[PDB]
Amino acid sequence: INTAQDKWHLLPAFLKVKGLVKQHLDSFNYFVDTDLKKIIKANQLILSDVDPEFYLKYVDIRVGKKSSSSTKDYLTPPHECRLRDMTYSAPIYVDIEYTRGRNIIMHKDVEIGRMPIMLRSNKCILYDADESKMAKLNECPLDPGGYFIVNGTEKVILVQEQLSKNRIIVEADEKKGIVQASVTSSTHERKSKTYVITKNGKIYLKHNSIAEEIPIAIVLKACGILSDLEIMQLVCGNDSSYQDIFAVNLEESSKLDIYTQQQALEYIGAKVKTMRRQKLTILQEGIEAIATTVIAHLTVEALDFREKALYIAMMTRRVVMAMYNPKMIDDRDYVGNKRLELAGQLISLLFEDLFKKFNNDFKLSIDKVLKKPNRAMEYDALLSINVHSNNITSGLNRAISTGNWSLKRFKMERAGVTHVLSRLSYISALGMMTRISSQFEKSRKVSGPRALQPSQFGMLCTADTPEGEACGLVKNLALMTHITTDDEEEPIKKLCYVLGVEDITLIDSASLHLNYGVYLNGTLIGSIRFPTKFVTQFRHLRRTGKVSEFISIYSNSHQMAVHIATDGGRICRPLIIVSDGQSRVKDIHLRKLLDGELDFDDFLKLGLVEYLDVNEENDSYIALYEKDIVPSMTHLEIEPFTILGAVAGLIPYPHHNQSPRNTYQCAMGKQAIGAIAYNQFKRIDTLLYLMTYPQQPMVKTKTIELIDYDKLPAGQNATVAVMSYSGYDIEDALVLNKSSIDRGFGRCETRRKTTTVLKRYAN
Amino acid sequence: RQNRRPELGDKFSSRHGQKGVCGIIVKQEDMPFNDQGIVPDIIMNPHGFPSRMTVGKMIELISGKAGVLNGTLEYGTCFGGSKLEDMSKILVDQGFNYSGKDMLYSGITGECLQAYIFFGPIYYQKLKHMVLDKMHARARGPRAVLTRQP
Amino acid sequence: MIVPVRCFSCGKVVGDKWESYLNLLQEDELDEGTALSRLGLKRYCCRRMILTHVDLIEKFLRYNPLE
Amino acid sequence: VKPIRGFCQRLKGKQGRFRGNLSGKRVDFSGRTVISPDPNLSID
Amino acid sequence: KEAAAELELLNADHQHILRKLKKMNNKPERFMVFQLPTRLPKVGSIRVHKSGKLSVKIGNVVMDIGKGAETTFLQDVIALSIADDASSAELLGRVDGKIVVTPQI
Amino acid sequence: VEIAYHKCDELITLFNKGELETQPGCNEEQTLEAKIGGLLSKVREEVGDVCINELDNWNAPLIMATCGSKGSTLNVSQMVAVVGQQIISGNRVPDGFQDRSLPHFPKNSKTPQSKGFVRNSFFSGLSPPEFLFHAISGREGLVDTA
Amino acid sequence: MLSFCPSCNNMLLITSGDSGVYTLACRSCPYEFPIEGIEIY
Amino acid sequence: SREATLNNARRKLRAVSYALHIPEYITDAAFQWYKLALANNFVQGRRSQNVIASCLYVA
Amino acid sequence: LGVPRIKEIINASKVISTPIINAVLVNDNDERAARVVKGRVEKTLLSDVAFYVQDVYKDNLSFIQVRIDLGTIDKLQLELTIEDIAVAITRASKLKIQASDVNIIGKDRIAINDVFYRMQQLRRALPDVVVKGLPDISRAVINIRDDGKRELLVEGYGLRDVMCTDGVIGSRTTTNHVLEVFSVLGIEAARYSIIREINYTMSNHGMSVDPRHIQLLGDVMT
Amino acid sequence: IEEFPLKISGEEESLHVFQYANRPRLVGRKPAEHPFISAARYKPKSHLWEIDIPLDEQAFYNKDKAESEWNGVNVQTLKGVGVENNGQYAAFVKDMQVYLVPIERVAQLKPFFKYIDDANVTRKQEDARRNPNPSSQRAQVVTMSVKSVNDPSQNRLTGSLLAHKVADEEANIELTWAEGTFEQFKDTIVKEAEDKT
Ligand SMILES: [Zn+2]
Ligand SMILES: [Zn+2]
Repeated sequence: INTAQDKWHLLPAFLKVKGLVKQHLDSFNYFVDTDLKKIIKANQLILSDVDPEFYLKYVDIRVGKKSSSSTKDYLTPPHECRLRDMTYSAPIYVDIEYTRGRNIIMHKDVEIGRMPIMLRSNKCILYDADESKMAKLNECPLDPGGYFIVNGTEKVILVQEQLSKNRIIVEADEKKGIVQASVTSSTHERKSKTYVITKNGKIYLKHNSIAEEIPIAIVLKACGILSDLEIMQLVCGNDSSYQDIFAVNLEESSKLDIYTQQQALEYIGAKVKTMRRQKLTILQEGIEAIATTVIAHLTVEALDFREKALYIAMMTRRVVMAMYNPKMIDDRDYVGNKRLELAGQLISLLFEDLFKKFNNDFKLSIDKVLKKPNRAMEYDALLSINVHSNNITSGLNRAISTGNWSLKRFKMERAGVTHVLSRLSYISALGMMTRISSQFEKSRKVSGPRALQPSQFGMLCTADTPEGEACGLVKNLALMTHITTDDEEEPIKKLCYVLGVEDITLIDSASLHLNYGVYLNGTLIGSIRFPTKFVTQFRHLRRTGKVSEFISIYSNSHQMAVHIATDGGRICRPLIIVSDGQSRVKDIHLRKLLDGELDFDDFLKLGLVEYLDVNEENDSYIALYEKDIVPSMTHLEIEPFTILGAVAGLIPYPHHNQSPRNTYQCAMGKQAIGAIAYNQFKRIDTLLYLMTYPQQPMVKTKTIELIDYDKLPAGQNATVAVMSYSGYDIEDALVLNKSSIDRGFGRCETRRKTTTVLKRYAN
Repeated sequence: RQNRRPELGDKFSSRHGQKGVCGIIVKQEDMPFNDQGIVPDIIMNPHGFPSRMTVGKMIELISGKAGVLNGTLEYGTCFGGSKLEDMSKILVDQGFNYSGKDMLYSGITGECLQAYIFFGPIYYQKLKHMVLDKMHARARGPRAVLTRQP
Repeated sequence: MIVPVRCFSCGKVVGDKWESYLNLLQEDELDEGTALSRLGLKRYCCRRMILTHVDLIEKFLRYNPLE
Repeated sequence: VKPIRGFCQRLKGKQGRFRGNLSGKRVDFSGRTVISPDPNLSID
Repeated sequence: KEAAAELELLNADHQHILRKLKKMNNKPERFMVFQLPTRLPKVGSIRVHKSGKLSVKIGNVVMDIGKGAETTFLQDVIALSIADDASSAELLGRVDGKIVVTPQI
Repeated sequence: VEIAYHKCDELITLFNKGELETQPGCNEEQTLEAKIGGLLSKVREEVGDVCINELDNWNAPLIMATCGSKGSTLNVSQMVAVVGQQIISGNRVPDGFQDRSLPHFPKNSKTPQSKGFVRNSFFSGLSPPEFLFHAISGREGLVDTA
Repeated sequence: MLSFCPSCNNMLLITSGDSGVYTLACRSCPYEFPIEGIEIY
Repeated sequence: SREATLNNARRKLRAVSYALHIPEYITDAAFQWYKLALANNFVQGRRSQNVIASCLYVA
Repeated sequence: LGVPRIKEIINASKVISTPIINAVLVNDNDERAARVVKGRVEKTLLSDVAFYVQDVYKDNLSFIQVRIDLGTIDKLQLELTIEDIAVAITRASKLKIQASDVNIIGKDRIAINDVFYRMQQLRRALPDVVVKGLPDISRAVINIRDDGKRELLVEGYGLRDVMCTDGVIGSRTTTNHVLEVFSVLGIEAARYSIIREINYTMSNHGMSVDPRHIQLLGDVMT
Repeated sequence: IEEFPLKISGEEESLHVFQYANRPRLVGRKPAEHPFISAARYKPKSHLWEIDIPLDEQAFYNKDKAESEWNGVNVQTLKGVGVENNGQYAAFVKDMQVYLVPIERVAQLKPFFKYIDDANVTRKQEDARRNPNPSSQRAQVVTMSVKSVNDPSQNRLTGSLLAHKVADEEANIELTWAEGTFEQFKDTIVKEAEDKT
């Protein structure tokens, strides 16, 4: 048997527990388990103008349950629903009150519209079926899922990638644009950050609802703690090499003679427009306080305006380091400065606006009814929900069958969200999923967001990109991956307060710039000393302690800080933890694994593997093989072939090629004909090329054994003589064989459908 | 559905990274056979190997030959798999050449080939570029309502 | 799907080559290659179909809703 | 699509009556097919 | 040399906090500002082990030794103790040294 | 390659313990990179020269190289002899991380096989950082062409 | 000067000495001195 | 003018149509029936619920 | 050298990224002479010349001292005529405040000139002025031609003061401009430059064409 | 080897700290400040804690130090807000022990302006004095403007600025201490007589 040299059976256990395609299934299950029940509590009170007694109140909402009978008693079967030109759906069920009688309140439990559910999820038929329900349901038990049939065809929500949200990204230009930009979100405000520099020292806060400019020396002195000495001491450093450059724009608080009483609010907001109504709501403090709090930061800061002060104070500490230190820039291509949204977040942002556009029209109907001296509305409140129930269903189908999501609270138009599901091959159906689309789609920029970065070892595939105009923008994602979801950042911060930090209530000194100060994804907690012991304690707590389970900590020595990332969207990859002498194979762990027990989601409990891809590994050192260990390491790599994706995973010996041919072949590997599914002869497709006599790959890559590509191949095997024959062999010019092609070599089946629905007219 | 016989003009690409469109179809026996007499199916360009810089296909023919010889479906994943040192030992232990080469006999004249020719199986996938789906024509036909052009 | 009656490159028949291979793999077990050596395979392009070719027609005939 | 087209988007470029309908126009009597090599023809 | 920095900085901090704890605090008006984290399961019983390994915690509950907090500027003193009827304050005075309890696992 | 890595090890450790000087260019860490690139291109030139000197008769890469077909003698050296010093933006690969490039390389990486020097041929099998570096060079060349 | 003025904690500015001796003071702060030569680096 | 009244009638007929679970062609059939009836000046000044319900009932 | 170079020549852009002024000298690197040309026409880093900027407050409307470094400029001797520093300061505005009354006293104590704001403007504006050379010139690198002659390149835009400077001969100045060359040497020299620089930026990558096409490209825009 | 006892015995809870952001630690590396003699006045349930400190006589009788012209400045002030923390404690060192008084209450302060803080509003009110723009609308001023509760149109202030609004409603004058030694020292030890581990 194996002693320590296997290092391979962690990937089939990972594929058995979690699976390859889980960027849609897990996110949609978390959506319908938590967020669909959570966001309705933010909109439950529907009080009207006329007759101030009427209300509804949402207490429960669930999808496709019907908690007296079974789930739907049909829950219309998926392959049948694809041929019927119906959308695959399961309805909503809610529980609400009324004000029916003079002393009677009903609790009628109604439904509101339909809703599509992607395949292989929790609320579906095809969950946990194995060749019996699969045979009665007449569909192939190998499809990746993550899609749902809407109006006959099926659509796939692509995994959208954007930049980070609560970070401070550095930009640069030709010695004028040293803008230290950002974004922010309190779930309803982004609008800008625009921290641009015009004159040296003058890095005025810009905004679109402001006339000209606001200096830093009045922001940090008005909505920050005021000393006119800490602005030289707390925010820039102690040695004179930075303060001699920061000497400009420190006398501007003395030039205009502001000197905060209330005029340091009056000067920073006498130029803001449109004060929300005709009341003239400033009252010399109000619009200034609310413009400090809600339109420029993510913290409500009800009493202490010092945390935002330290956030801007550490934001302006980098632009001085972007000036004295000769132009080091955290560019917006690194994966740690990159978070991607999934299908659940996009469908949640659709649903939270379409529920508002439902509720406003239902309240309009309530106000339309309550306007006559008739008896009060008993049963028309019980009724008249299945009259705007075709506003959630029709909109929820239209926005996923077209791909243009008009929202009336974020003011964006997102085009090209989904795509019709190409079934050229099983590799096509696997590789169109697990795709990272982008925002930089059509822009001719060289060596920007087109060249791949070295932070892609195991994160994304380094050879999967279609050639053409979209080269470096729609790259796919690797095998051993996981995407973090966010539970809550508050018990994490309180546990950091337990583990020996101080707060930002007592920390103003010249000793702010000692050893690394701890953060929580864009919020400073304390400038603590002894950084290696804190990282060691949290290193032990992430394996042994109670609740961390998705946290990346990393010490950055150049900007002298340590961060804690806990937001959802970053990628992961498993890796084996080592402690100074050895790995964690130890002849008994993998033996218990392949004996038939102790599978994945237990090696994290014991401490074997731990999936992570943030710049935690930048504060680490990962080995390659077993015979490479040095007694100063942190971790090692499980398999080296996890860097190539699934579409790059059928190439026989890929490392014996140059990279453009691997890129070309992985681009055109999701294009060949094949043996798409088991219901190949029982389905009706608009464009379906089929292989007549498919054969196995003669040589098997150790990734296509796992994705069942050996079961469902996409080609044909043939012996071939490499020679220059008959002059028809010039430049990729093959020459075939009659009476060898006549025996069924490469025979094709092209299937096109032609549906003409006969309709009866309105005449 | 129509059962398209793969005609001349159709794309045939290897899985390893070289594309290809067929040039002519050979009847049965104008392609060079061997001592066992196995006529190969396709013939690739030797010029497609250097400037495209592919040497793993040249290992793929040997690995496919030993996989179809010894029975076992062989490896060839990234950075590991079945090596070549034992592979040449298997090829020379059965009785074949240690490099995949073979002496072949020419079709149009019957004598031997002056240089050796190596041949073995490659997984060949066919693409969605049938010549019936890409042929185009034009006559004095339909014109637009806006410029009276096709 | 179904194994072809004759192989592509050569012309030797491949009938009584598949069921006599799975019958020999289930009962009277051999490793992988002595099976073909005792069944009568000599040329190694006649051996790239019985060794190859996952059976798809046994998975296609599963889908019959009480036919 | 919410720009309307007047007598400037029909003359603007790459789809108008200057750069794809007048200078480069879709001609008649053509055909488009992939190419296979053949040495045995002369170079004419 | 982060383990070495841990070693010499903890040795210097332990010797400094042992020297400072046993001088000028018998009876002047001299204080000390602790921190102790939440979720405590006290007798105190704060033991001291020799050879520089100051095992400074309680030995009734789990031992999670650690100290050495930041020395900071801008003197922060309790300095008073009041109530609300018409109340007055107290002399407390002269906070000098900062010390927290960093728990180990 | 061993004496080249030894010479580069002294050439970097005489800056680790001492200092380096240069007249025409900048102060530091650019003429260092230029000298490493030159002393590793000399390796490729010499090993390709002894490869084409050693190479067989009727050798079909040498047949195409002596005739002007697909691939020059540089391509034959990349086949057999060695592959080295991929070209991105006129220099070696930059920092993909803070202070280094990959997790398999130590911090303050300023040595060969730390900042983008492949050492294996296409026959011998490439290292996974070397495969990543060749992927860097291939995608950069392809998007530059586009 | 980049002053350090105790008892008021504000930056000092050397304006005109109000029709007479060239003095230095702060804005509404009692900490001041006459000139003795500036401490410029 | 009259087109705004027919737009309000089309919205009310859309409401009763999607509430009573009828297909989309019979909505346009009831719309052209209501247009012909309003061209014949059949009713005026109702609460229009009974009118739209009667037109959708006969369609 | 690439396609932005042939893109930027053919449209005759008013600004240009890093041009060179290949000036030819008379003497070689013997001990001082070519280093004088290397030091004169480029830039004066006055942050190294001053060593600090100091004033003292004793009298009303005090003055700001500037210290010269004679031992530092006894390596690159160009303008040891320290009244020339004073007349370069009386080059009038240069920072929107005139420094005219800068009357120097012995041992190099220049007496330059609310009050503190115009003082700190001169504090953070004085290490930006130049005492010799064009302000449109960054630096210069001297090269070695194979015969033995030294040919220094100049990153700049002038081509009038580097031609006016004694020590270099005004025979050949191989530059990258196509519009400033027109402005300082007329029509035919600019068209010879546009048929020469296209040929120079294209033959460096092989791909050599018949230069009569280059002449026909140069004639149809000049 | 050496055991120290510590016991929680805090039941007073009003001992807020004050981070004096004017005084460096041991100015000139010699302890010569002793600056804590001052007075104060507080504000309940709004967390202001202003403190005024007396003057030394360096050079004033200067005109620019009270206003642009005059208020007659006689005292410096300082004020700062701050939310209370959770976990910190004090200590007593009674000859061999540690007592661990709870602190639990933090509010940092900054130097607050002493007579400019009414001067700018006073000058704008004096400029707004005797102006003819308040015409006869001041006679018919009615307080009949009672509004309904915020039905789904736009809302009130509602707690977002309540800590910003409550800064002028009430203020308490809390006197100096100047003699307090017995109360928070001996009663703490008397509490240990009834604690008994
Ligand atoms: Zn055969
Ligand atoms: Zn002052």
